[PDB]
Amino acid sequence: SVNEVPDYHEDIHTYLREMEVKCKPKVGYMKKQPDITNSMRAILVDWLVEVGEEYKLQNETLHLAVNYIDRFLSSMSVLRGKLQLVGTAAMLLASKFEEIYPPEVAEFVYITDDTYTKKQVLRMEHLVLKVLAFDLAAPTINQFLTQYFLHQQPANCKVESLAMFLGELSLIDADPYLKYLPSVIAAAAFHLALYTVTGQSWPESLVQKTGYTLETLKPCLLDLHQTYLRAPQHAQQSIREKYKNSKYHGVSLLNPPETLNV
Amino acid sequence: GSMENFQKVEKIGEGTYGVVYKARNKLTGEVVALKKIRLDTEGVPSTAIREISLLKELNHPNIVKLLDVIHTENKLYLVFEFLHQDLKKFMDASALTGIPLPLIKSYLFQLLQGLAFCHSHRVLHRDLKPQNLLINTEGAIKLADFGLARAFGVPVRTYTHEVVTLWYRAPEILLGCKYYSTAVDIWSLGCIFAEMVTRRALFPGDSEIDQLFRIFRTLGTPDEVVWPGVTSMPDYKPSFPKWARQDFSKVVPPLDEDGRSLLSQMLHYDPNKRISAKAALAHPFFQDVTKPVPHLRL
Ligand SMILES: COc1ccnc2[nH]cc(-c3ccnc(N)n3)c12
Ligand SMILES: [Mg+2]
Repeated sequence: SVNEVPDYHEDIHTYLREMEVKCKPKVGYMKKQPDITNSMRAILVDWLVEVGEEYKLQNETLHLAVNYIDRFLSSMSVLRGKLQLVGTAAMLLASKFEEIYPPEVAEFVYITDDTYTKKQVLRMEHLVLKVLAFDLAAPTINQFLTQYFLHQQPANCKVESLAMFLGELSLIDADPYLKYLPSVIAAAAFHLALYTVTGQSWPESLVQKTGYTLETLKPCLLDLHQTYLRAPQHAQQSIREKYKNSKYHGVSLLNPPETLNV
Repeated sequence: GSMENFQKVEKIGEGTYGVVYKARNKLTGEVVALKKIRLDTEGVPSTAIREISLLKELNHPNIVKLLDVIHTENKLYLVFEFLHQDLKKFMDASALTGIPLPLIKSYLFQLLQGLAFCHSHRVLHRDLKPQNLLINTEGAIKLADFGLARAFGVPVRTYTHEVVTLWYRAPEILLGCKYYSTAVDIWSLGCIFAEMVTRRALFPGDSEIDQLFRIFRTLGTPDEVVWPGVTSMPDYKPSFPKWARQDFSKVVPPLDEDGRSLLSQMLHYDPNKRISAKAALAHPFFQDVTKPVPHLRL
């Protein structure tokens, strides 16, 4: 039906494929940051997951915020004591763009444990907007996933929730996932979820839609499979905790496959 | 830039937003509209964030052009192309003669082009009403004011329930559907099509229930045959009166067979069956469409 916009689906997918390239963060930016590391970024993104949980934000909002952060850090050097300010402002902006009822600015001041003032959060909001030139309508892993889900025969909630879980795990680790586009991470996450739950693979209908095949997805899939296998041992755990919830069908309790047999 | 290059001419609009000025670029001569957005105690308004991000992406002849953003400590100015009038004022000026058919047809065709472009770029407008449709002296009409717009995903999620100015608001919003989609903007354009022909609002309700009852009196109270699932909608009531559907030629009597056909497809109850902007462009109503200038001085 119209909720799946049959007359525009293909146009939209094509437009998102153009925009994701335009909205892509610079892959090698962390090496150019003198004061911050992949580990510090991981801690930040894990905190943002907890924030999204506390205020019951859309997963889309979280994905947008990470996009804004990585793009901001692609051109702006930030000291370690200011990274959380960038993150808080990014999440505020993401909420304003995406949420029906975004949290108040004071609620964003509060969740930083008063590390920052309202004045600082608002000034950072302005700076982020300037650096990003107000270009906030960025494609996310989730915007591709929800389209890919329409290709299931039939729809399976465990598959959908598991794919979201995997896409979210990829947000934490700039190495390797900065090198992959959202549409590609989404494709690998969807295949890996489908395989884990049903034993089935990336369908021919999605090859038709995306031009991606298992061969072209292999690099990301190998990375994602390893992340999935290592998830219980990762220093950051907020996504696994989050995905134990019935809201996401407890999918983080599912066991990853030992091999992919590609 | 900018700013020191603009000479303000006069106030031309207001909203909340929001005030709009006509200005001229002192160096290039370009005439612009300056939409001023006042800042602060929650920082930059989500309506401004959405309008700017979306309008920056949307470059189309039938979509108002955002030229620049002047972003400073206390003020935000959006610099737009200037247009001479809105469709509501034009309808008012066209009392006694009406709007010539070739112009109604040209305007609808252009509105559909602008809308199909939004929908193809995953944007819902959500406030299509004559006041937000701007016209120039060369015969263009353009969608404006994207403060109420939203970038959607596929399939859609639940978005703000408001939404859309009451007279132009689709029955699926009025009945509280969990999901609404591109069809809501087509409903509004259907209302505007009728309004261009008659110069009066098709469904001028004063509350949500009155709005619904006015729609039902015109198009019939919808049942499970016309609109599968309607009786199960959150705000549907089995006690709704059951009005018969009118002879559709009585809704807008001066409209021809092809016009009536298109209007009926834009006002289809079932959002799944309602015509898309993209499909409407190929409707036989537009077989002889041209783009004449407005018949009146703006
Ligand atoms: C009263 O508004 C105008 C009058 C003349 N020309 C205009 N050009 C653009 C505007 C306009 C106003 C409000 N929102 C948006 N997006 N655009 C406008
Ligand atoms: Mg570094």
